Amino acid sequence: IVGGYTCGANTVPYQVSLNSGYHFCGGSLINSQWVVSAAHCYKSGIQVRLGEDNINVVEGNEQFISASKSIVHPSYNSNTLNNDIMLIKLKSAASLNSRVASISLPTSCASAGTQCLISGWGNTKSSGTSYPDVLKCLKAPILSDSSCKSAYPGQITSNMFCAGYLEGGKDSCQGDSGGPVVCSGKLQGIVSWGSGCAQKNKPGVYTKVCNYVSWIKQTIASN
Ligand SMILES: NCCc1c[nH]c2ccc(Cl)cc12
Ligand SMILES: [Ca+2]
Repeated sequence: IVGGYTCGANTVPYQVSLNSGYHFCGGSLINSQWVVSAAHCYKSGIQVRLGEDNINVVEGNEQFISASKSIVHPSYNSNTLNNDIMLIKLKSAASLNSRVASISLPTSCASAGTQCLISGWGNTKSSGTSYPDVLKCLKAPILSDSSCKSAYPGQITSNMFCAGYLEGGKDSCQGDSGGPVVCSGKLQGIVSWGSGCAQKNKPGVYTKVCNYVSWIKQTIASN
C-alpha cells in the first residue's frame, strides 16, 4: 500500500496473509473455512495466516491453517486478468472472534464514488521498494467506469473496476495482490492489477466481486 496508513493491529479482522514460506498475497476470510483471493495468486502449498498484524513476529492472535484446496475461477484468463478470483478452503475451520472475523459478500454492486478500505502488506513505495511488516490501509473511492476505461484503453472488462486517485500517490502495490477492497462492510473488490503503483492517471484495478457471488456461494455449497 502506497500513501496509506498503519491500520492498527487486528483492526481489519478479515484480512489474511497467504504464506508459502513467506508472505506472497493477501486474501479475505468470508466464512470459517473459506478465503477469497486473486486467481493470479494461485500456487500449491498455501498456508493461510489469520489474525496477523506484524507478519514477521508472532504477536498472539494468529491462526495458521493450511489450505486443503484452491479453486481458480473457471474463466480466469491470466493474460487479460479477466475473472481474477480464486477460492481457498482451509483444512480446519478458523476460530472466529473479534480479531479473526469474516467479511460479508455484497448483495449489490457498489457505485462509483463509494468510499472503500484497501489493505495489505505490499510495497509502500511508488518508486523503490520497502515492505512493511505491519498491515497498511488506504481509504479510496471507486472511480467511474468511463474514467477507468480511459485510464486503461482496451483492458477494462465488466469484471473489473478502478479505485484510487488519478493524481497518483495512493494505491495498492506489489504484495497487496489478492487482498480486500471493502465498502460499507461488504467485500466489493480484490487487488488485481495496474500499471506500476500510485502512478498518475493509472489507478488500481480490482476484481468486481459482486459479479461472482453466485459462483462463490454455489462453489462453497458443494466443496
Ligand atoms: N494497484 C496494485 C496492482 C498490483 C498488483 N500486483 C502488482 C505487482 C506489481 C505492481 Cl507494479 C502492481 C501490482
Ligand atoms: Ca504475526
